[PDB]
Amino acid sequence: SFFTKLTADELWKGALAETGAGAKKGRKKKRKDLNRGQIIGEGRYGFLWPGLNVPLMKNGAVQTIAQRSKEEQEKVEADMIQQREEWDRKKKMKVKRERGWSGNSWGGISLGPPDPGPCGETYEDFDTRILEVRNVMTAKSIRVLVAVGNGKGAAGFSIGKATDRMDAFRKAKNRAVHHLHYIERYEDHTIFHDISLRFKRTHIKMKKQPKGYGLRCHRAIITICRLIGIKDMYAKVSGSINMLSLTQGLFRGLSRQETHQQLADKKGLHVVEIREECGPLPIVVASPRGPLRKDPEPEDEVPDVKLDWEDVKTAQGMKRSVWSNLKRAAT
Amino acid sequence: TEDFIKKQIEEFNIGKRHLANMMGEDPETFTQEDIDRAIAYLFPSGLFEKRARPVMKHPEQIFPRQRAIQWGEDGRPFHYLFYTGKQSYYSLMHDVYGMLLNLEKHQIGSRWLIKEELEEMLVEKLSDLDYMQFIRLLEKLLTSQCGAAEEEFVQRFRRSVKQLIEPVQYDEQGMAFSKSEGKRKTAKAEAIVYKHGSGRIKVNGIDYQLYFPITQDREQLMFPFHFVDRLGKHDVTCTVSGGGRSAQAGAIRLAMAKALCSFVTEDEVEWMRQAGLLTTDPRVRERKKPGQEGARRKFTWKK
Amino acid sequence: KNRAARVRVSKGDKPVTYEEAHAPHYIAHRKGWLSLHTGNLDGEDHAAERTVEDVFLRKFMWGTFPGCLADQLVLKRRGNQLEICAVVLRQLSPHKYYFLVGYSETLLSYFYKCPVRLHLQTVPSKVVYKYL
Amino acid sequence: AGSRLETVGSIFSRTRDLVRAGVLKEKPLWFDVYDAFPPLREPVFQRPRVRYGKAKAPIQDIW
RNA sequence: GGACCUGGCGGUGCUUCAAUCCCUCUAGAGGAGCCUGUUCUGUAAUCGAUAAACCCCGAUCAACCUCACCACCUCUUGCUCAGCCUAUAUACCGCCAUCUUCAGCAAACCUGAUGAAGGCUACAAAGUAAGCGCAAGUACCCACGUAAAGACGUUAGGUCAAGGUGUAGCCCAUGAGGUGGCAAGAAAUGGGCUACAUUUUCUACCCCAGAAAAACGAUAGCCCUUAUGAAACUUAAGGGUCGAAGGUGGAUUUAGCAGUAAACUGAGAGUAGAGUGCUUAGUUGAACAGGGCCCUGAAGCGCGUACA
Ligand SMILES: [Mg+2]
Repeated sequence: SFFTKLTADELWKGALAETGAGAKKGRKKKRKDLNRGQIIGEGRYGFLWPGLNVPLMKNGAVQTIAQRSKEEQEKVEADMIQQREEWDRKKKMKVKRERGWSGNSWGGISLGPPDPGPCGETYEDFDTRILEVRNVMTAKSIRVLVAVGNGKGAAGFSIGKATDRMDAFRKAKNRAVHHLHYIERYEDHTIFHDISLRFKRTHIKMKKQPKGYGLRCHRAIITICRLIGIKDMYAKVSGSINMLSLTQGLFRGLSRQETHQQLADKKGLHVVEIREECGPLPIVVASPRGPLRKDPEPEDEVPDVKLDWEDVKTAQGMKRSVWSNLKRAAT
Repeated sequence: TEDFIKKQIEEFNIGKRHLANMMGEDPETFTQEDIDRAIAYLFPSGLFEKRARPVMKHPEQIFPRQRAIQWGEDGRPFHYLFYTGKQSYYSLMHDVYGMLLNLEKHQIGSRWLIKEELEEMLVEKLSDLDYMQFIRLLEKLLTSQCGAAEEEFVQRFRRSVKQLIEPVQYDEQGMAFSKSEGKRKTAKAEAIVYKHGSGRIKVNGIDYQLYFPITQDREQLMFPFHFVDRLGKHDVTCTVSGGGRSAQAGAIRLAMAKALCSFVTEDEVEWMRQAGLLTTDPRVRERKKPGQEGARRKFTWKK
Repeated sequence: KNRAARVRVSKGDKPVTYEEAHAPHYIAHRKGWLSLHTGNLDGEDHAAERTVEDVFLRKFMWGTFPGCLADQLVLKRRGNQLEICAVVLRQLSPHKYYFLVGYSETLLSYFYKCPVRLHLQTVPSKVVYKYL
Repeated sequence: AGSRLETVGSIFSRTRDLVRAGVLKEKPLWFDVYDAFPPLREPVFQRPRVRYGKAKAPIQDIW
């Protein structure tokens, strides 16, 4: 009966059955829009109605009512079937994820640029990388740690909480963009000096490195360094490796690091650099803004720096870790 | 924005001129009320809600002020207390504080406007504690020997909290009388009470005792005249229709009391009104509700 | 819980129109009738035929203008005429619009034995009255 | 877009660093005035610490 | 293994509470009969509903039809570009119930040295919150009350037999058509009507009277007739007949805060006809409203259990 038929929207609602007692607590079907490829005025009889499914005129002459030949209608049906199957195949086929740290992990996955700000603020220049995803009693939600960075020193990190993973990501990145640090970089490729820090119970030891050395760091640190714009550095993480603690300590140390210009101004002396690749040539990297000291400055015969036993062991060669220096993909 | 509002003002003026032309009314003297009448006629709508019906008003009345952005083109807020978030409320508080300081240096009729009234006045959203603070400050302003210059301001927040004497008509013979009416339940009664009479009370052309065979109804009829001690001083003609016997008695009693008001002094009228003779009864039968036997009788609770 | 002619709340991403946003009880208070005829009036007849005509016309138009009607269809029965007023998207070509209008006019008129007019008002998109 | 890390550096330091980064499209209104007339102490955040040992408050009494 | 955070649980007491938990006011159910629904038995022979939230419920209603049941018989592209009242409500849409006689649900934003987590102080100390709901607004006769509304979730709640539909299966039959038929009662139970009377019975009348008074008391049973209809033991109505049980009722227990209860009388839905059912209009029209918390449930004061 004609009067019993229902609209496609209601039919699809009933078929999909998204809302239901089972769906309430998780105790698949695809909404194929059957009206996508349909053209108004097309019927199985292949009637060319002028002005609806065919041009109104022809060579300046009004077209009349016509019917496609049997073979022509068959060809039209075959072409429609071909288009339908091509669309279905293209829908079925999937593009592989841009795998993160692991196949089944969210770590390292890029979330794209942060959402634009209201007052004409854009952030297309900022890349966003996930670092951690966790589940969290409800009468369960998702927590996320993400980082954002412009690749030119301005980077930040944030946490997000949401019942939905996508909402958590959106919150985390939109909040990170408002918590940017500015990590000063030496020659725009590496930190200014070795940094040894302890946050909570996570020790981070970062070493400056020459160009091309690459990033040899904990994968999270690699992600953060890529976001910041650091191309070469070494980093050893010890103690508890809680991801949030690691991120917070890394950012703390990087922000607190000291520039050559700042050191030169503080100590009232030229900062001179010596390179093996340049032999004895002294390179004045930074000079004080104020008057330069005539005082030759103390010649500390023996330093009191708190050396790292692991660093000394590596230097003396007693370190024989089979894992150290294992060849690894470009970082 | 302000330019948008000005454009709407111009458009509304042009529409007003269109309407005046359409109705043939002088646009110069064409008023808001005339616009109202014409639009009502031209767009007949049967919605119960006065808001859901069409409207063509001035943009001022039409649009919500939406707090007017509060910052001009430059971006500087207009109100110095703007950053509070309740600029008008706090402006009023500051003004009342100043008036209290000035008064301190120098030295059953109404109530306060309700919190919603104050919120509408200030076009601002307040809280209960905000209303309490404002009202207490106002009360202190009262108690501080508020003079006329201050009482005038206060009365801007105050809210104020008699039976009609019908004309004494005359018959062809010149005999004075007063006519009144009253309805009870489904009964209606029109009573004519004569200034002078021997207590005769004819109902539907019938003597009262005959028409009302129940001494209770007779007592109802007697109640007003007994209350004012005017029994036997008035002749009454009461035409009643509809409803049951008690409803008819009540309607006739109400009509007789109202008619007698015109003949009894104002103090007597006030006394009757206090007693309840002159107050129309709001008690009416409550309609049966579906799924329950009576207006409140829930069907026997099954188990 | 009343499931009848209501749009359940969602995360706020579900746009809805005036009709879909108003529930039945508000009928005759905030929203009027989508069909205006004299059948159901007191002492009149042919309420059933008016209802059948309304249902048939609504289904006919919905199937004729797939993904084109941006609002429900308002039917008016003045005298014996019929007026179908529609809000349609500006997505289908004007030539197709006019042809469909004329065809439906003529066919419905011949079918029900009464003049019929279709009046389309076009919009860039379905008028969102709120989001749910 | 200004960094909301009030515990890291000063307002001037953070704004200057972000501008240098280019993340800040243009210097805020007060930056030039601050640069021209910096306060005697940079408003860096610092957590107060309670003296424990023999260290004493250097505030001398008046006599 | 250590230190922490949250949810759950008591057979957890004190204090507040609730037509409103118990008492308190009125009227009733259970005791008798009848109408009616359900369960068990029976039947060749009806599906669903099933503690509150089934039980004159789907049904605004079954003599055939209705009808989906049984028995028998018959048809094969079948009214339908077939069909299926056959399973699956533990797939759903559609429509609802329950708390709800609630007020909270909430997206989106903004401290714990950025851990699980938290977000209160008005002489205010980090919360703002769109939107939904209550509210507000609207109908009725007010500004009252009743209606209406009543969000998110709760019971895999119901409904595949309103209809649509995922899924399952039948296609010489799980589909379609015609004729005939139970619709009963050991026994229990739910609801309703009528009574047991003297504030009654009965007439007149619609409230100023005269009789009845062990008679009161069946709408049941029997016979006859009438209305409907093709068909009346089937339904309803009218007359006669008979005058039965019973003498205010056990476990116990329902409803009501005022034009309410209670009583009475009309009208409407649906059918050819069919209810003591339902809906609805009106008339007369009151009593208590104050105590407490063992019992129920809701809180705060909180206590102690303990697993996720
Ligand atoms: Mg894998």
